[PDB]
Amino acid sequence: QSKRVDFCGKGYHLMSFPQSAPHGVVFLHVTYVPAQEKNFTTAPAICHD
Amino acid sequence: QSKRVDFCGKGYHLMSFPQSAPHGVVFLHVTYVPAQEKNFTTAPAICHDGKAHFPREGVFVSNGTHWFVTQRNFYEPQIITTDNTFVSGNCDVVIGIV
Amino acid sequence: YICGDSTECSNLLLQYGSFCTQLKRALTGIAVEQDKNTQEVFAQVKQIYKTPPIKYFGGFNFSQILPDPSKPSKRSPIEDLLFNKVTLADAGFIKQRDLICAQKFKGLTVLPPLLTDEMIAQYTSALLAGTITSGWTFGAGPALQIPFPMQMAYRFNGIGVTQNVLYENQKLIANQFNSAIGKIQDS
Amino acid sequence: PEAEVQIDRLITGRLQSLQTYVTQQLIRAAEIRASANLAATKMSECVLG
Amino acid sequence: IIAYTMSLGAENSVAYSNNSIAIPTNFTISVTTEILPVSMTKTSVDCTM
Repeated sequence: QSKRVDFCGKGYHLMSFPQSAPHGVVFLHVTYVPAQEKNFTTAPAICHD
Repeated sequence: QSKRVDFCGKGYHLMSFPQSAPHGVVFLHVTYVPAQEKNFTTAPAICHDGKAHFPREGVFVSNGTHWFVTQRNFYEPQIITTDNTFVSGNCDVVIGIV
Repeated sequence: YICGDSTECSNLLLQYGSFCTQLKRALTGIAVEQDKNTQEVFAQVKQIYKTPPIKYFGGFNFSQILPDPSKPSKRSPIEDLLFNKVTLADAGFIKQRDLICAQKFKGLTVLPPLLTDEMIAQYTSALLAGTITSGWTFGAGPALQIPFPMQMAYRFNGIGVTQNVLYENQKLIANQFNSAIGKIQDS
Repeated sequence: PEAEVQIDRLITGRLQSLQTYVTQQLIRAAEIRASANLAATKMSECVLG
Repeated sequence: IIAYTMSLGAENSVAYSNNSIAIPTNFTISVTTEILPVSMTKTSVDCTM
């Protein structure tokens, strides 16, 4: 599994499957694509006591 | 953010900024460079009462009197707790345990 | 190469003119490119690092990859073995029955490289001293010393293996490493 | 008038030979440059890290 | 104009021992440039002209 961005397809890479082709190879890059985001209010730290 | 060494500039890579150029591209590689290091006495493990203690994320260092856990790329000493360390084995098998 | 250099044959190469200069430019570019290739591969450090005079690294024996000071080449046993297994045919020297390098008399000369074998060996020695005494820290800033078992315990965490696996089997891992380095010369 | 055309034949032979040699040297220099870029990448990513 | 054997680099001996580690207390955010070619000038040649 590769952490290289867009080396193994667009998105967060999970798996890849080779397939034989005439004079070449075809990869089926299984990537994790985020979807349906929602806005939230964030903070760098929480002050308790 | 690339973990490949010297692929995105010298140092620990943080960001890069492309710039347009005639017949080319110019990258501005923002890297993290450590500086102002100090010598510390280290140990692979801490022997408390027969158990061997190893750091979860950091490193055991000493200032000469007391031992601390600090993170690996920045000096930030912390008290050696069971939250910072994990227990594996006993004290008889680790070479250099203190 | 074209004319016998004892003749007016060279007065007809002016009829073609810009062709020999184009080869001399192209071969000069190839030569500078080869020197650039050697410089990019081996000059990865700006400082020449040295090993400590006590070569004890927690049971890991690096004597077959560190340079041997008892030999004038200042190379490792593996490097001294590698230069002996390549039947080298360069002629990058001034020294003048005949061998294959009698092709110099037809105008075919060999330029010596910018970095000699000793300087490439010193770059390799600096890289080895850095990666033994400092881990990956010398390649991303200043060299930060670390015990080599502690370095290997950092390197076990990079492959998903906890630190106590190394320290409880340090003698075994050192023996496996020393056996595996010794099989490189045999292979 | 006849030695000129004979040597012009020979000189064009040597011109073609030298151009062929420099074309193969440029192709092999591109191959060695690719191998040296791979070697420098392996040095930086295997030795320095 | 002088001629000299090239200085291969600075000389540095790392203070190695079996129980000493060096950890930085500060840092430096460094920005460096990398100029790298992408395209070249597209030329078209007329045969008979």
